[PDB]
Amino acid sequence: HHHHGSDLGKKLLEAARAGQDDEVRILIANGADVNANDEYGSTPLHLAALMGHLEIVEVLLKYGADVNAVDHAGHTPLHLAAIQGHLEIVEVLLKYGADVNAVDHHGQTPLHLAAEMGHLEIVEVLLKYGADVNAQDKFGKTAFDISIDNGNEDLAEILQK
Amino acid sequence: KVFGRCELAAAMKRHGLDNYRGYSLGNWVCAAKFESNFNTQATNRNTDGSTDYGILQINSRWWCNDGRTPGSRNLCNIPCSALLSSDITASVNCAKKIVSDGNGMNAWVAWRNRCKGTDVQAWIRGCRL
Repeated sequence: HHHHGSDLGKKLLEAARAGQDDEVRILIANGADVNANDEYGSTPLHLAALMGHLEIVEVLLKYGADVNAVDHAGHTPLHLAAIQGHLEIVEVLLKYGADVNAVDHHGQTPLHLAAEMGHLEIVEVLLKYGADVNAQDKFGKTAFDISIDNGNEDLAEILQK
Repeated sequence: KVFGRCELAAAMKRHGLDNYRGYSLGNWVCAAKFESNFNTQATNRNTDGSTDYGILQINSRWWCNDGRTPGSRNLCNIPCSALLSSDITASVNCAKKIVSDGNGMNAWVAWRNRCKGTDVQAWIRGCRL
């Protein structure tokens, strides 16, 4: 049984990454392990967050996907949605209890990543949910330091609080 | 040395990586983010006795020589230590040799898992190029 759970899990990883909503729902209905991991440590939620598949993100969270699942780099689905600029996905993850200050293997939070990419609207949602502006990564950089490095004058103003 | 995103985009652009073998600039910046977090000093032990070096995590069994890896091939004909410089020239030269003959950027596990199929040009947005 856990054998079929893991087997349908692999199909679920592929369906989640490809944005196949119907296939995702069928696989979950058939008993696919919603927290299945690929070789990179990605769960179906990381892949749907990475690829911007809002409906799949919502459906995985409803069927118990671990919102704070970490891959082999220490990234949560929130880190990935923050990098990609998927605002609606960031909001759903936060609604389902995503850890706004989750730290990856380089000490970077979703705020560090949204700042690096210059995703202003994501930065504001993360700040609203308690993102730590003083959080320094493993190289001593705060989200503010990153905005300065990239010359993002809009972010520099926004991150002053 | 650890690069900033736009600083690395400008350096990679000067090193001729933009559209090299059909791969837009953003691909190379995205690969470096997930491979090393833009850290020119990154070193990571693999599962097969080899180590990946530098900003582009060049492998010590097939591409560079570290003198401590069984079955060394050294296809880039370079010591792995040359890939740990603040100057990305040696890493760029080796990446160009890897991508020319084969399956492109599929040589980079982090690129295949986190860059491929995404909007890679977001990596060069807001940069002065």
